[PDB]
Amino acid sequence: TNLCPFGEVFNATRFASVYAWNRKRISNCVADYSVLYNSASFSTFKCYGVSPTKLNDLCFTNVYADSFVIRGDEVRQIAPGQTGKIADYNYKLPDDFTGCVIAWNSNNLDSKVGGNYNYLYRLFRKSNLKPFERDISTEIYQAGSTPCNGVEGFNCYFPLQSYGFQPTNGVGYQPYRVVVLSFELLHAPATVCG
Amino acid sequence: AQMTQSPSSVSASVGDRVTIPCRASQGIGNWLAWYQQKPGKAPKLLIYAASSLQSGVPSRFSGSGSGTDFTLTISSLQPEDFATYYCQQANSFPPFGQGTRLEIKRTVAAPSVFIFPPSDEQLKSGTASVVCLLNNFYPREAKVQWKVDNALQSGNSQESVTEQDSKDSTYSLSSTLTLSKADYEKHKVYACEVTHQGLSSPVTK
Amino acid sequence: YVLTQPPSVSVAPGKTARITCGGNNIGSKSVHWYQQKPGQAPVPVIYYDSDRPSGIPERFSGSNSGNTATLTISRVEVGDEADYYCQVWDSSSDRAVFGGGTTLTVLGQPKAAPSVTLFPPSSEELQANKATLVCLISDFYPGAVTVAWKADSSPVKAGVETTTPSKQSNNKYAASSYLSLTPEQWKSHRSYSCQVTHEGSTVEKTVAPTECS
Amino acid sequence: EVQLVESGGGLVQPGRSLRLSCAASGFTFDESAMHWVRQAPGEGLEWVSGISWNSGRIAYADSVRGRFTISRDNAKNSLYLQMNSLRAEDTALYFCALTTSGWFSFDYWGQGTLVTVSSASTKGPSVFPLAPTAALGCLVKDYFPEPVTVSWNSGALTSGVHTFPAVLQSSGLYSLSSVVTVPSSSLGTQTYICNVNHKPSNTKVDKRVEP
Amino acid sequence: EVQLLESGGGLVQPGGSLRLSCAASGFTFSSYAMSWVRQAPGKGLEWVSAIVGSGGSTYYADSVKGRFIISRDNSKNTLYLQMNSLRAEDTAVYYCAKSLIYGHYDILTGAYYFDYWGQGTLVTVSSASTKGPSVFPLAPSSKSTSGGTAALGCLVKDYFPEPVTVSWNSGALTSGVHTFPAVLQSSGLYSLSSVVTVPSSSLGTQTYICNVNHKPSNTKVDKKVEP
Ligand SMILES: *[C@@H]1O[C@H](CO)[C@@H](O)[C@H](O)[C@H]1NC(C)=O
Repeated sequence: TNLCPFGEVFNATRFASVYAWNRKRISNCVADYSVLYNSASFSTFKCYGVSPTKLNDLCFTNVYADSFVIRGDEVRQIAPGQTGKIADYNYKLPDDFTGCVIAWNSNNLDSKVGGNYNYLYRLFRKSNLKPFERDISTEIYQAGSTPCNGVEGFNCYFPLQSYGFQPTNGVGYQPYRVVVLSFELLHAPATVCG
Repeated sequence: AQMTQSPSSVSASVGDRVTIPCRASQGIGNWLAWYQQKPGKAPKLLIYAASSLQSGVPSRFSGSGSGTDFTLTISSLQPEDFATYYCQQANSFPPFGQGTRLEIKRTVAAPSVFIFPPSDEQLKSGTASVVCLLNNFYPREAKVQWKVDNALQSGNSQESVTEQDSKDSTYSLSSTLTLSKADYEKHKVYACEVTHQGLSSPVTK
Repeated sequence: YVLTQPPSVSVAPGKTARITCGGNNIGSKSVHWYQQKPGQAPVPVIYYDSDRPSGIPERFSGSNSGNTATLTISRVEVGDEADYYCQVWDSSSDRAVFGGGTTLTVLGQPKAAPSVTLFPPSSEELQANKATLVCLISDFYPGAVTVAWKADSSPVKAGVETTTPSKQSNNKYAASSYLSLTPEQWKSHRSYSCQVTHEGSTVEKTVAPTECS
Repeated sequence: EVQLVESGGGLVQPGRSLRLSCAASGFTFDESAMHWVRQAPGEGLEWVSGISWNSGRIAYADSVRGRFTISRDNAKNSLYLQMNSLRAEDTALYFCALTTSGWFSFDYWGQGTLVTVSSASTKGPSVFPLAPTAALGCLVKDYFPEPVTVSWNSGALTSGVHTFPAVLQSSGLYSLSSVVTVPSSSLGTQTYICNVNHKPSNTKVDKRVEP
Repeated sequence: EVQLLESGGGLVQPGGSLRLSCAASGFTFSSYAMSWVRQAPGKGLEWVSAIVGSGGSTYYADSVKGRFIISRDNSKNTLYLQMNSLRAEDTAVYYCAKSLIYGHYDILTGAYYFDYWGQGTLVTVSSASTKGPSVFPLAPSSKSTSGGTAALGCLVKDYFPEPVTVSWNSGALTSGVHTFPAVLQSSGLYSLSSVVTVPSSSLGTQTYICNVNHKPSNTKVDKKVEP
């Protein structure tokens, strides 16, 4: 009958990188999504299946909350059936997605004069991720036929790449914090609703 | 190391529309604050994000500018608006610097310069101080250059100036010369030379 | 996936025009609106529900909720005559489904008088053993063209081609008519006349088989 | 500035193949997906094909699967579409559409190229001047198919020029007329020439108007 | 009402230690970055140090690295500044301030505007003993002033600490009097002057005494300014 922490997933001080997106499991809840929808601060609030009005009056076994920070123009790639950097190599959603995607600008918190390089993203990979797959390996990427043994140089690049966050960037270039909710149903008494 | 630059002084009269220019280091973008300070008192946030009026602040204050050229404008100057104004880059805590002094405009008036030799009693203590007044002059910037035997003095002078007088809208200056009675016995060419705008030529008393 | 749009929408100038794009559970997808002015490539006015691309005036707004999307144009001007399409990307089968178009006709637009000019066949065409009459129409903005041909008063209907009037960037429409005939007929009748009837008003041009030395 | 160019379209009879090329310039072609879109003459837009940012995912329409092949080459920023076994209903204008992020929408469009399929043959157009404050022009007669490009003063004049839409005659052939309005003061002094360009017949004809 | 109440300021010898305190109220303290700003006499504001809401990232001005530590007790809504190895030039008024925006995690990351400010404590680093001033005249000789403008005065020299209060005839001579701001001599003692511009004719024949008053040392001198 207690309120589980939507504050520790939305108002957390520091967010994880996109290639290492944070996942939290939410169970045994009474949940009021009305304040979430009426916050009037999210630049993007969209989801698929359940109507954005009927989340509270429907019961789920448990929820998964993923959080990360990406570029603004890349927020479009967080959707089922997408392609690109994030949708292929970093964070991929299944076609039959159910949860809701929320995204808001965080320029005042994640951007500094000179360049904020703490956030990384994967750039080179042999294949595409399966849905909900996380890869944090930092093995060297071999593009050519030369079997380089962990040396960065000719035809061998470090897969992870940093991005510079400036206060002078365009609105589509500025950092955006993204939270994705996924409700799942199994042979469970559906403890999460209210 | 400071990140912003605005002029040392701007002169204005009640009612006036006043603008203060500010040039920032590149790469600040939006993150520019304006702060007001009355002397001795804590500074007050007037404008943030270069153009947002802070809560509780009078609407006559407004901020504009893009890139590296910003400007604070005060549409209808009130008497309580005379203060020092700072433009401040809102990241990595740059130093404030001299800011912009917002003072009252007034016709240029030259200082009534006076010269005062050391006291009898102080020369009994073994030290001597020479005082050169500068009374009621409008353009605050001034030069006062002591001359011992027609040679220029350095590092032995201390100045202090009053805030703009409420009544006559002028400034005053005092300059003190420090001398021991041991070094005070090679003397009797002791002059104060004021280089001031109100004077066509420098004056010595 | 199937999308539904009204075939045509007409609004008065200065008002707000509303275009609806239907669909089953369209609120679980992103709807993109494209405008296509005649004789031009489509450009996007709004994409991803309500986002506006750079350079698009703030008069365009969009909404998506339930089973219908909505495109709203505030203060409809005259330079908004175009076809509007709604696109939805169906990710279940990995395809994109378009709408069906919705013409936006702005009311007002006072009636104009068509300008007609006829060109006699040139010499080299005459030496080619053929003759053509090139009765040509100009600006007007009702949709109506009726062309009649006469030879010395007698009506003539033989090999007359008329194109459907087309919209112009200037709104005013344009049309053309062609009359093909052998030079024997052209050197036989004393005159030829092409007339256009336009909501009662008849504008005619006459050309006679006369040429200088 | 983003600028997309299309090429490779013309006249071909059903059964054979055709290759369409799209050239991009002004953005990061290495990180953007591409689409081939189709518009029938006087009809709504129809999506044909789409390729992702690294040739990983490729999607085709239900009515063109198994006959079309989309490909991309990032070395020279090129997009290729191979069309085989073209039926009759493939005559339309083809657009090379760009998407900046993701591959759902079409952020930037090209000018498009017309592709016509029929059991006919091309024929060179016939150009005839028209003897004229005043208006003078030149007529293009009996060509096939679209398009025909008309220029005046080799691409200099831009005032008073009007080109009218073509007319489809009873024999299936095409004709149009282009005119220019000029002051009558320089009627007998200034020289005026109109140039035609019919790419399918590879014919360029220059004519001069003088009564 | 947001409030920030400062305490702990005072007088300390070179090398000493002082702890400043900034009690906070009217907001969720633990969510805001906070900073210490100071103003030495005759200089401009400078950021001493700062700290994010959690306490996990802090900034120091170069002149005080290794010598000052900033900290907070979020339980008690209090910010601190432990000051060690103080130097003369650390003498200033210290303000504490609150960040407008909430939620910073790194002190160099984000935008930092300060909406609320405390009143400030004075910190004095000196090894001067409490001492009363000496008063000297400012030469009211009749040379060069045979007209209606004449300048005289007193001279409050060699006192510590501040302040010094000057009156002329117990507040009866208000117009024309300018008490200068003091200055810190190299001896570590303060000095200023109190000049009065009087019509030289009579305006009260030699009816002028300067009422110097130095509360710290209990010194009161009524000096008459005669040629
Ligand atoms: C985060 O904090 C703000 C400010 O206290 C509050 O308005 C908002 O509701 C919080 N977020 C959630 C998910 O409760």
